[PDB]
Amino acid sequence: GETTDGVYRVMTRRLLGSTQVGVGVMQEGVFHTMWHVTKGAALRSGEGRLDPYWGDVKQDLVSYCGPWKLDAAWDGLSEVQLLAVPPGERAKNIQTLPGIFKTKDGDIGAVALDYPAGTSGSPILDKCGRVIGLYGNGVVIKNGSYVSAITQGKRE
Amino acid sequence: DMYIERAGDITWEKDAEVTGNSPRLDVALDESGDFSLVE
Ligand SMILES: CCC(=O)Nc1cncc(C(=O)Nc2ccncc2C)c1
Repeated sequence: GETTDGVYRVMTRRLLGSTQVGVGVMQEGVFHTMWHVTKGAALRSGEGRLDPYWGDVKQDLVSYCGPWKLDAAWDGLSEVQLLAVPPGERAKNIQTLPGIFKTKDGDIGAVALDYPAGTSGSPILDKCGRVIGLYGNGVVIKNGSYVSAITQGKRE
Repeated sequence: DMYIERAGDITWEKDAEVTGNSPRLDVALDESGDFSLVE
Protein backbone atom coordinates (compact mmCIF):
# COMPACT_ATOMS: atom_id res chain seq x y z
CA GLY A 1 0.00 0.00 0.00
CA GLU A 2 0.88 3.78 -0.33
CA THR A 3 3.00 4.74 2.76
CA THR A 4 4.24 8.16 1.41
CA ASP A 5 4.07 10.90 4.12
CA GLY A 6 1.30 13.49 3.58
CA VAL A 7 -2.48 14.01 3.91
CA TYR A 8 -5.08 11.46 2.75
CA ARG A 9 -8.82 11.23 2.18
CA VAL A 10 -10.74 8.43 4.00
CA MET A 11 -13.50 7.08 1.67
CA THR A 12 -16.33 4.50 1.91
CA ARG A 13 -18.45 2.66 -0.78
CA ARG A 14 -20.93 1.56 2.02
CA LEU A 15 -23.26 4.57 1.22
CA LEU A 16 -24.32 5.92 -2.30
CA GLY A 17 -21.31 6.31 -4.69
CA SER A 18 -17.89 6.97 -3.02
CA THR A 19 -18.42 9.09 0.20
CA GLN A 20 -15.53 10.90 2.00
CA VAL A 21 -16.06 10.22 5.78
CA GLY A 22 -12.86 12.10 6.82
CA VAL A 23 -9.09 12.75 6.35
CA GLY A 24 -5.82 11.69 8.04
CA VAL A 25 -2.02 12.09 8.17
CA MET A 26 0.58 9.52 7.05
CA GLN A 27 3.90 10.09 8.94
CA GLU A 28 6.84 7.76 9.58
CA GLY A 29 4.65 4.86 8.17
CA VAL A 30 1.77 5.46 10.71
CA PHE A 31 -1.73 6.69 9.61
CA HIS A 32 -3.34 9.14 12.10
CA THR A 33 -7.06 9.99 12.04
CA MET A 34 -9.94 10.84 14.43
CA TRP A 35 -11.82 7.84 16.04
CA HIS A 36 -15.30 9.08 14.86
CA VAL A 37 -14.08 8.78 11.16
CA THR A 38 -13.12 4.99 11.09
CA LYS A 39 -14.72 3.82 14.39
CA GLY A 40 -11.44 1.79 14.72
CA ALA A 41 -12.18 -0.23 11.51
CA ALA A 42 -9.38 -1.45 9.18
CA LEU A 43 -8.60 0.54 5.97
CA ARG A 44 -7.44 -0.31 2.42
CA SER A 45 -4.47 1.44 0.69
CA GLY A 46 -4.13 -0.10 -2.80
CA GLU A 47 -4.36 -3.86 -2.26
CA GLY A 48 -2.44 -3.12 1.03
CA ARG A 49 -4.29 -3.23 4.45
CA LEU A 50 -3.95 -0.86 7.48
CA ASP A 51 -4.82 -2.35 10.95
CA PRO A 52 -5.56 -0.11 13.98
CA TYR A 53 -2.72 -0.04 16.57
CA TRP A 54 -3.83 2.58 19.14
CA GLY A 55 -7.06 4.46 19.84
CA ASP A 56 -9.03 6.33 22.51
CA VAL A 57 -12.70 7.34 21.98
CA LYS A 58 -12.29 10.06 24.68
CA GLN A 59 -9.29 11.77 22.88
CA ASP A 60 -11.30 10.83 19.68
CA LEU A 61 -7.95 9.72 18.05
CA VAL A 62 -6.68 6.49 16.30
CA SER A 63 -3.29 5.38 14.76
CA TYR A 64 -2.70 2.61 12.11
CA CYS A 65 0.40 0.31 11.68
CA GLY A 66 2.24 1.92 14.64
CA PRO A 67 2.00 4.20 17.67
CA TRP A 68 0.91 7.92 17.52
CA LYS A 69 3.89 9.88 16.00
CA LEU A 70 2.68 13.59 16.03
CA ASP A 71 4.19 15.38 19.10
CA ALA A 72 4.14 19.12 18.03
CA ALA A 73 2.00 21.59 20.06
CA TRP A 74 0.42 25.07 19.45
CA ASP A 75 2.83 27.55 21.13
CA GLY A 76 -0.26 29.50 22.37
CA LEU A 77 0.72 32.68 20.42
CA SER A 78 1.40 32.11 16.68
CA GLU A 79 -1.10 31.75 13.79
CA VAL A 80 -1.51 28.24 12.27
CA GLN A 81 -2.83 26.65 9.00
CA LEU A 82 -5.74 24.18 8.66
CA LEU A 83 -4.72 22.03 5.66
CA ALA A 84 -8.43 21.50 4.93
CA VAL A 85 -9.30 18.51 2.68
CA PRO A 86 -13.09 18.88 2.08
CA PRO A 87 -15.18 16.29 0.21
CA GLY A 88 -14.75 16.46 -3.62
CA GLU A 89 -12.51 19.64 -3.36
CA ARG A 90 -8.68 20.10 -3.52
CA ALA A 91 -6.51 20.35 -0.38
CA LYS A 92 -6.61 24.08 0.64
CA ASN A 93 -4.52 25.77 3.45
CA ILE A 94 -6.49 28.34 5.57
CA GLN A 95 -4.49 30.48 8.02
CA THR A 96 -6.08 31.43 11.42
CA LEU A 97 -5.27 32.47 15.05
CA PRO A 98 -6.71 29.72 17.27
CA GLY A 99 -9.12 30.55 20.07
CA ILE A 100 -9.19 28.55 23.36
CA PHE A 101 -11.42 25.74 24.77
CA LYS A 102 -11.39 26.27 28.60
CA THR A 103 -11.99 22.87 30.38
CA LYS A 104 -11.77 21.68 34.06
CA ASP A 105 -8.72 19.57 32.89
CA GLY A 106 -7.05 22.46 30.97
CA ASP A 107 -7.12 24.92 28.01
CA ILE A 108 -6.89 23.58 24.41
CA GLY A 109 -6.39 25.52 21.15
CA ALA A 110 -9.53 25.79 19.01
CA VAL A 111 -9.91 26.84 15.30
CA ALA A 112 -13.16 28.59 14.16
CA LEU A 113 -13.48 27.38 10.49
CA ASP A 114 -16.76 26.03 9.05
CA TYR A 115 -16.29 22.88 6.84
CA PRO A 116 -18.40 19.73 6.28
CA ALA A 117 -18.12 16.76 8.69
CA GLY A 118 -16.22 14.72 6.01
CA THR A 119 -13.27 17.23 6.58
CA SER A 120 -12.80 15.58 10.08
CA GLY A 121 -9.07 14.66 10.50
CA SER A 122 -7.60 17.47 8.35
CA PRO A 123 -4.29 18.49 9.99
CA ILE A 124 -3.35 21.77 11.65
CA LEU A 125 0.26 23.01 11.06
CA ASP A 126 2.78 25.35 12.71
CA LYS A 127 5.05 27.77 10.74
CA CYS A 128 7.64 24.94 10.37
CA GLY A 129 5.08 22.61 8.64
CA ARG A 130 4.79 20.27 11.75
CA VAL A 131 1.29 18.80 12.55
CA ILE A 132 0.14 20.24 15.95
CA GLY A 133 -3.20 18.37 15.90
CA LEU A 134 -6.32 17.40 13.96
CA TYR A 135 -9.50 19.30 13.09
CA GLY A 136 -13.01 17.82 13.41
CA ASN A 137 -13.88 17.42 17.14
CA GLY A 138 -15.50 20.39 18.87
CA VAL A 139 -18.74 22.31 19.32
CA VAL A 140 -21.58 24.21 17.53
CA ILE A 141 -21.68 27.83 18.83
CA LYS A 142 -24.24 30.65 19.52
CA ASN A 143 -23.82 31.66 15.79
CA GLY A 144 -24.51 28.17 14.25
CA SER A 145 -20.85 27.80 13.01
CA TYR A 146 -18.44 24.95 14.06
CA VAL A 147 -15.42 25.48 16.42
CA SER A 148 -12.92 22.48 16.48
CA ALA A 149 -10.31 21.66 19.16
CA ILE A 150 -6.72 21.32 18.04
CA THR A 151 -6.82 17.53 19.01
CA GLN A 152 -3.22 16.16 19.45
CA GLY A 153 -2.23 12.74 20.89
CA LYS A 154 0.71 11.84 23.22
CA ARG A 155 3.96 10.22 21.82
CA GLU A 156 5.55 7.64 24.28
CA ASP B 1 -14.45 -1.27 3.66
CA MET B 2 -12.98 2.23 3.99
CA TYR B 3 -9.89 3.13 1.86
CA ILE B 4 -7.42 6.07 1.70
CA GLU B 5 -6.38 8.32 -1.32
CA ARG B 6 -3.44 10.79 -1.01
CA ALA B 7 -4.68 14.44 -1.16
CA GLY B 8 -1.39 16.41 -0.78
CA ASP B 9 1.90 17.24 1.05
CA ILE B 10 1.82 18.66 4.60
CA THR B 11 3.45 22.11 4.03
CA TRP B 12 3.01 25.66 5.41
CA GLU B 13 2.00 27.82 2.35
CA LYS B 14 2.96 31.58 2.39
CA ASP B 15 0.08 33.94 1.33
CA ALA B 16 -2.80 31.49 2.13
CA GLU B 17 -6.47 32.70 2.48
CA VAL B 18 -6.35 34.12 6.09
CA THR B 19 -9.75 33.98 7.93
CA GLY B 20 -11.54 32.69 11.10
CA ASN B 21 -12.02 34.38 14.55
CA SER B 22 -10.35 33.31 17.96
CA PRO B 23 -13.19 32.67 20.48
CA ARG B 24 -12.53 31.77 24.19
CA LEU B 25 -15.26 29.14 25.02
CA ASP B 26 -16.10 27.23 28.27
CA VAL B 27 -16.45 23.54 27.21
CA ALA B 28 -16.97 20.11 28.97
CA LEU B 29 -15.56 16.84 27.54
CA ASP B 30 -17.81 13.75 28.14
CA GLU B 31 -16.69 10.06 28.37
CA SER B 32 -17.88 9.55 24.71
CA GLY B 33 -15.32 12.21 23.52
CA ASP B 34 -18.16 14.77 22.76
CA PHE B 35 -17.49 18.45 23.72
CA SER B 36 -20.32 20.72 24.94
CA LEU B 37 -20.61 24.43 25.97
CA VAL B 38 -20.72 25.11 29.72
CA GLU B 39 -22.35 28.56 30.11
C1 LIG C 1 -21.19 22.57 9.22
C2 LIG C 1 -20.72 22.57 10.64
C3 LIG C 1 -20.34 21.20 11.15
O1 LIG C 1 -21.03 20.59 11.96
N1 LIG C 1 -19.20 20.70 10.62
C4 LIG C 1 -18.32 19.77 11.21
C5 LIG C 1 -16.94 19.89 11.06
N2 LIG C 1 -16.07 19.03 11.59
C6 LIG C 1 -16.56 18.01 12.30
C7 LIG C 1 -17.92 17.79 12.51
C8 LIG C 1 -18.49 16.65 13.30
O2 LIG C 1 -19.71 16.52 13.40
N3 LIG C 1 -17.62 15.80 13.90
C9 LIG C 1 -17.92 14.87 14.93
C10 LIG C 1 -17.42 15.03 16.22
C11 LIG C 1 -17.74 14.10 17.17
N4 LIG C 1 -18.52 13.04 16.95
C12 LIG C 1 -19.01 12.88 15.70
C13 LIG C 1 -18.74 13.76 14.67
C14 LIG C 1 -19.33 13.52 13.30
C15 LIG C 1 -18.81 18.69 11.94
